[PDB]
Amino acid sequence: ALSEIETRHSEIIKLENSIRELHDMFMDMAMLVESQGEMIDRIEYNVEHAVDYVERAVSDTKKAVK
Amino acid sequence: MAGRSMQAARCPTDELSLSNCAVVSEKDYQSGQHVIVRTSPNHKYIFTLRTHPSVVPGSVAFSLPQRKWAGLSIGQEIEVALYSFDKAKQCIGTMTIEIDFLQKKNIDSNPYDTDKMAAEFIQQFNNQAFSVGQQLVFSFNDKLFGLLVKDIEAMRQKIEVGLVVGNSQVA
Amino acid sequence: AEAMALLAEAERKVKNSQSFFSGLFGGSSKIEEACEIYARAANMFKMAKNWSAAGNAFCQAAQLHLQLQSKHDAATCFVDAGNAFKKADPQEAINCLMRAIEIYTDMGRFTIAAKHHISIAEIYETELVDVEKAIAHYEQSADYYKGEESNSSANKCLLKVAGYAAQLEQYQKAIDIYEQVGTSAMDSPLLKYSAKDYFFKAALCHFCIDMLNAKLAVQKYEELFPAFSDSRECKLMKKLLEAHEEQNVDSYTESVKEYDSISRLDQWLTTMLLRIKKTIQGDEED
Amino acid sequence: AEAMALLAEAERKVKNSQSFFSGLFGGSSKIEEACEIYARAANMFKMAKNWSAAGNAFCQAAQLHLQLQSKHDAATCFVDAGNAFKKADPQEAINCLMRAIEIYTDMGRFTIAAKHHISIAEIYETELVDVEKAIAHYEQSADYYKGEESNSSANKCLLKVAGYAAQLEQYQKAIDIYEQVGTSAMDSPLLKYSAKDYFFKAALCHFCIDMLNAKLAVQKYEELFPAFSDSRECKLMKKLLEAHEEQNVDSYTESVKEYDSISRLDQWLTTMLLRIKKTIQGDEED
Amino acid sequence: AEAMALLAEAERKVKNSQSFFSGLFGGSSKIEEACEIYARAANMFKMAKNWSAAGNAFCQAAQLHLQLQSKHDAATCFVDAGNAFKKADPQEAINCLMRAIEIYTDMGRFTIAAKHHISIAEIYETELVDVEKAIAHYEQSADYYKGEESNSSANKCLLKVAGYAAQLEQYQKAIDIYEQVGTSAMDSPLLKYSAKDYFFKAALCHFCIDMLNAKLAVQKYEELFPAFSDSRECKLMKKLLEAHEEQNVDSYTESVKEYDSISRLDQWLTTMLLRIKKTIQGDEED
Amino acid sequence: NRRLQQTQAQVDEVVDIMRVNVDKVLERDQKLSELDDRADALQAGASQFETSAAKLKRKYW
Amino acid sequence: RADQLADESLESTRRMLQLVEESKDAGIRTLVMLDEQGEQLDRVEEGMNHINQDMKEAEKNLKDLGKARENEMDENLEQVSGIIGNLRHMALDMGNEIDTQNRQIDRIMEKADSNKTRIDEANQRATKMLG
Repeated sequence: ALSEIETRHSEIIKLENSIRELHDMFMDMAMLVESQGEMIDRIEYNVEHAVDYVERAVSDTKKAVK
Repeated sequence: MAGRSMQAARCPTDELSLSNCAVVSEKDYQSGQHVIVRTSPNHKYIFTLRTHPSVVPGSVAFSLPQRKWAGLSIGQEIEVALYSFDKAKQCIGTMTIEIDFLQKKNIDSNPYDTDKMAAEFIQQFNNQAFSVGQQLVFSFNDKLFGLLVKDIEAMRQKIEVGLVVGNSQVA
Repeated sequence: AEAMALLAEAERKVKNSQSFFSGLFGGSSKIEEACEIYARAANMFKMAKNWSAAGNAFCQAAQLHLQLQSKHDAATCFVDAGNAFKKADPQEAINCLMRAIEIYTDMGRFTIAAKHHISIAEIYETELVDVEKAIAHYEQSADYYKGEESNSSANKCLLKVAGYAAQLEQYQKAIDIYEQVGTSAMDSPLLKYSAKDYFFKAALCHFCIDMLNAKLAVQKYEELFPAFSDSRECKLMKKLLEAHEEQNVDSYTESVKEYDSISRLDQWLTTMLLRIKKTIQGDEED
Repeated sequence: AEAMALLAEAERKVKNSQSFFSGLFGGSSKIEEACEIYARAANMFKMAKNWSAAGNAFCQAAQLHLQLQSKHDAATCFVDAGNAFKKADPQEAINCLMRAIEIYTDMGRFTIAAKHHISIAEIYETELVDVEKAIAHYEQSADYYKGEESNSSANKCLLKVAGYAAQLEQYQKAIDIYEQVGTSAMDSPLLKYSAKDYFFKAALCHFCIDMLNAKLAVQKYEELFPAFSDSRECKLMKKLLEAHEEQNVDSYTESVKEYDSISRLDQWLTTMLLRIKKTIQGDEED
Repeated sequence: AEAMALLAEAERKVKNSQSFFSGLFGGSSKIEEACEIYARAANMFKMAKNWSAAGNAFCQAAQLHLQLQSKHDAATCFVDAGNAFKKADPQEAINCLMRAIEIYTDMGRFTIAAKHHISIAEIYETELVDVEKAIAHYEQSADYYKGEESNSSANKCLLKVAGYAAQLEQYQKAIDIYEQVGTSAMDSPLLKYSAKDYFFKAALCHFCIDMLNAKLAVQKYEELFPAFSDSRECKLMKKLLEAHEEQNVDSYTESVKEYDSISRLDQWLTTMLLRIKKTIQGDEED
Repeated sequence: NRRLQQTQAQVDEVVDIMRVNVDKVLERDQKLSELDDRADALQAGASQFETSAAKLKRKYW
Repeated sequence: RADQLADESLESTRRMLQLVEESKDAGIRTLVMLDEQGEQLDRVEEGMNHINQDMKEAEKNLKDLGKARENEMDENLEQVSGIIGNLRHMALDMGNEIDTQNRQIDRIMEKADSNKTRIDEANQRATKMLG
């Protein structure tokens, strides 16, 4: 009927549009989350290890009073 | 009178489902008394009681139709209270009802004499309470229908709820 | 070097000193030394994938660690033991974890107690197949999460509880959970999308009701057809509610077939839909 | 196990010892023990689901900790107390948090002070309905966040401020906040897409102006006909500005009906939209 | 607790003791006492939002901490000073941070050194507008990240380097940086995703070459038509390369108008695209 | 047909979901960024305690 | 143009899949980590708690020692729809993992600080009794 076929296209593109950008976000996302993933790999390291430094201190102090 | 908390349940058998009566326990009420189900301070419904062993003490069982009219729920808590009718000005003398095939599976065009319908309706739903806009099922010649009260008159004073007696004229 | 040697030395020292050997201070330094030994052994056992030996060894070190007087570190050791046994050959995976929570809980550490509590209920189902004992945990744990205002985790657990509650015939007890987790989900515009599935589950779970327990729950559900997310929720439901109120085990069984197109049905839905499918058949010619 | 026994011993130990008990030193070591007692009690009071008892118990351990000089861990205890009363039945949920912040703040701990500060304004609004104080907190807190350069966080709070500022008739003061949060969110391409809603809210908020402002702000906004997201911002606004300048309460309430399809209206929008819809009629029948 | 008073007493104790004051032992703690004082001062300075003074206060406690032998907690103070001045109204934000990195660097803490290094290059640009030094920092910083295995962050900085390098005429050096960051991105099939835009930027950057550096860069790009991410990188480029090789400042200016639909053109792209739009006319009129 | 003009919002709604997803994650970055400067700096002081506690061991033990 | 749009946009619907599918891939890496990290922080939190304990003892010791084209175009939408549901799945897992950890960061930051003080005080009393 033309009118519906043209109006159709109009709504389809307006749809196509909004889509492409939402995809743009994930791209930046995978780049952010990963950039943060490396910022935590060192944390886990500095943490469970700090437990060793403190554990060695609390131990020496105890054997320094008994 | 005062009232008592109850619990909505399901209709025991089909027999009690073709009488349009709130099935209860013999250890609570007796077949013949009338009550008023309270679900909200703005919604009051009146039903007819009919004891049955299957029923558990402290609960009233309703049929699918009724439960699709009063808007109850098997599990919720309702407040049932004894209600007494004034047969002096509440007895139904002329009640109009809207009838239509309940099941769309059994739809025919055969003729159904109303005079015979009003004779069997009063012989099965006698001494019971009906309200304007109430829904229920009618069993006539092994054929199920969907009734719907439209207007109720006394033996003229239009009443919202009445008590179908023996000499009740239905249209 | 070898664990078999360490276990031996550890044993010959894990003995409460008495008499002269005890002296003025028997000290818990011995029991602790043995704990370190067994830990060192259990680890190399975890190397040769002996697991069984690793786990039981950790149980040893942890058990002694209790005789040491340090419930905390011990508890986490029990966790290590659970981690071994879990992905191992023998069992005890359930024991160690219970022995861990009994410590975290009494110690006043619910935050972590729930962390392992969910792991527990997660194993007692996918393994022991003890739903009745799994749900109890998913629930108590959710109570802890809800106690730590951790709404998120709490809901993660509640979903499990109700999810498996409907499988154990507990339909009403399921819908109640869905109603609660549903109300405490709208206050957060970051759950709006998920709030659908909740209403779908709750409207599906039927405690043999014949009324509009669902026909009312579908109304409470604010929807507008051209929303879609919602189409994957009540649409079908409405069509199911009509097929049940008319004892038609053909309109319902067809609707499940069509809906299984736009949105696949998971094992949960399959099992329940079949139960509802039977509630129709046994009801027609009855 | 027995909280009712622990509380008792708790007070029986929290007291500056004397006579032979004091000897030469006495205080810290004792009072701390009591703090641990009350914490142990409050915990089981939490599992017991008493809450009230748990909360007041934490208040006890908390207050006591101060008598030992340890504002830090103390304040964190007050946090536990607040969490208790919060998910409890009595009040005090607000007091505990005030006692927490008075400590974190003066201690130079603004990073955490803001953390509980927002929690505070959140309770003071969702419960106490004390918006006038809530805004004061959401704001000061945002200032702290903005100090740590924690942009996003500060914006979260600002959004709260403005959002609840338009509800309290403060329309102009709201648009200003949207302007600030809008100018400090453009340099980052991770907030571009979002800067829209800000302009939409700011353009909606009307201090009963009788001209541009909104027609000027919609202009300040950068949009392109091929824009996707922008369709969910000014595109609607323009049509609304025209339905307002022409006092046509038929074109406004219509366009909002259409927009309620492509982008559903949240509670906020609805409230303000209806307010504008009334201002139109209030200019027609005048 | 007067601020300027604390600033006075702090000075009263920050000095090598002598006479009867020195007594038997020195005062390695006196200097520390003073540090704590100035900290107490900067506290209330940050209270009244007088930041400036707070910052200048932290500079004092920090400088003093060095005169005590404690580079660690000292440098952290320099950070507090930087955060203060930064959020404050005066400058100094640059000095404190430089004085912070020299410490995190000499000590052995490059992770954090780079963490403040990027903040630095970011301020030396958005504020002081000193790109010639900002790039130097963005780069050295990316080097440190690239040595902490921290790949991503390294690239985060590299993008800044090349990004602002092409906006300074350093077009070639830019494409080279994009090549490096492009090669060190394919090793991770989890980055395959962003490795496009790099090719787009690199192909856009032109050092006024007469050959097909771009037609070659777009060729090196592995793309498949059905691909989606890719259609947002080279596809446009090819068309732009043809519009340039045909001195047609219309097809290029219209293709950039079309692509602006499917993919919004950020600031960067815009500026550069215009530079190419002028190279076309300039070649037409050369 | 209508599905096209309809489904259009089926994503515009998600475009908002991610809008928050992108922000949520970024909000954690700063919370972990500061925690990275206070946690690592924390153990840094622990190093001073490890050295101090080690020496108190070679004198009183 | 009419056909160059009913098909080109149709290719966009087909592409609309990989667009919302590549998003899942990007979401997986995120979730997979958010989960991996979630467990990590659990052992990480233990550090703030482990130190919280020892320090209390360490402090005490230092104190004791110190003194049909449209038919398909309609189907593709259904495809996007089926995937939109997925976007909700990740959106929730990502959400519930974010909120659960943010509050975790709070506890971490708290204890971490609380212990930092004990270290400083102890470091000021120990450094003097050096050597």
